[PDB]
Amino acid sequence: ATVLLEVPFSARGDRIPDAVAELRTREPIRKVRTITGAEAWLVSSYALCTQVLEDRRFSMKETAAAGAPRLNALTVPPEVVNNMGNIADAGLRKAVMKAITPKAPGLEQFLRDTANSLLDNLITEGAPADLRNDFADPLATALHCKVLGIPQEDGPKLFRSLSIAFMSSADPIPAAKINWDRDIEYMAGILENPNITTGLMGELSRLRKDPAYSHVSDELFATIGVTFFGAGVISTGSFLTTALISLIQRPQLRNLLHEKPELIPAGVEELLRINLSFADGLPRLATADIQVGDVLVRKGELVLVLLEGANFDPEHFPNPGSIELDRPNPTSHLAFGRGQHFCPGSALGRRHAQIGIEALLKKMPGVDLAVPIDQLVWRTRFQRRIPERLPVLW
Ligand code: HEM
Ligand SMILES: Cc1cc(O)ccc1C[C@@H]1NC(=O)[C@H](Cc2ccc(O)cc2)NC1=O
Repeated sequence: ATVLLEVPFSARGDRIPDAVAELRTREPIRKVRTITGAEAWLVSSYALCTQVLEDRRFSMKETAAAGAPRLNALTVPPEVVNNMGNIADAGLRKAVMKAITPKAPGLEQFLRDTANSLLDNLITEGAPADLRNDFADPLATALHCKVLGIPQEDGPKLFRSLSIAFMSSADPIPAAKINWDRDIEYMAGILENPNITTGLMGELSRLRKDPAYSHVSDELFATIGVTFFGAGVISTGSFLTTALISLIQRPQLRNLLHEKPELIPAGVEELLRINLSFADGLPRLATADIQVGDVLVRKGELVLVLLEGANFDPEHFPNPGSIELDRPNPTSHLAFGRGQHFCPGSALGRRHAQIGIEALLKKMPGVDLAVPIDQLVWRTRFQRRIPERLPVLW
């Protein structure tokens, strides 16, 4: 006698389980059990993943409803699941999206300077170096302090909330509320701090005192800062970390991008496509009865959109495990989602990874793992897949 298939399948972020391909072929939508004990529909083909993400009747905000089947416990207030919707309703979407583009004057130069300084420090200390804790994550943190307009020295403390904030837990997490409340208090103080005049928080601080926004809540302004810092830092840091592994595992790609750095954007796009940083499918709750493939999903049921299901689907990306810089459909992957909730930080995430990789390949052309790849320790019960340390030599 066998139990219902459990998700997630593996916390390892360096390879996709052979099981995903068998599942996509045989049952591209099928029932699974989540860590909470709830049942859910796991969707694993490109066609069905796109269908779900483009149909707003599969709702993100409704996943936070009391009594719904859950992928994991909330680590944020329930109203925060609707964060982008609240931003839009407050009239703040254009201003927020403008503040988080990589086009702001000096931002890209700051990123390059920061990456080079981090790498110089590692070279001075000598191999082995930890490219997650001493490169990718500090680069992500520095970037988001700059984007938010907050002091660089405040980055590390905000960062240390994230190993709990992005847990994927069966049960509520007491530490998540402690850190959330503290970080909200911090951002509320930032909005009242007259020295904060640049970046996203500088812009929100101005709009907060503009008569057109006088009824927008101080809670929402603070929440934007906390959530954009957290989502951005965890997403860019984790993506860059696992992209570096994928590059290290491919010496000839590493050498091609070192020799022809103009190919780095196309390389980053393929690294995004094959990336396994999202540890769970994207959750949606059905608000109606909806046919998805051979399954009639019923109102109130949980659907999980498996990004690597779509992104390794050979019907859409032939030879899907191979990084090919000349695909005809290179940005059509789902690494940033699709539809209503498409990632607002997609351009910034691309530039973070492009600049980080360019800098690493220039400073450490001989970069290689300093331990056998099986020795990487993969974080469990987390919303991202990441190795606890990434030891390299060069
Ligand atoms: C490579 C880096 C990144 C990746 C791979 C990534 C991935 C994603 C994905 C897949 C979603 C869709 C989630 C869903 O539909 O359920 C998403 C949404 C989001 N991302 Fe990103 N992201 C990245 C960088 C960033 C950055 C830099 C920020 C902000 C600074 C950010 C903020 C957000 C926010 C706020 C949402 C929710 C948007 C909404 O609900 O409409 N992300 N991200
Ligand atoms: C737990 C948390 C702590 C934070 O500090 C910020 C945001 C999350 C939520 C978590 N993060 C994500 O990257 C995606 C996409 C997403 C949804 C809503 C959102 O506001 C931002 C992003 N979904 C999530 O459920």
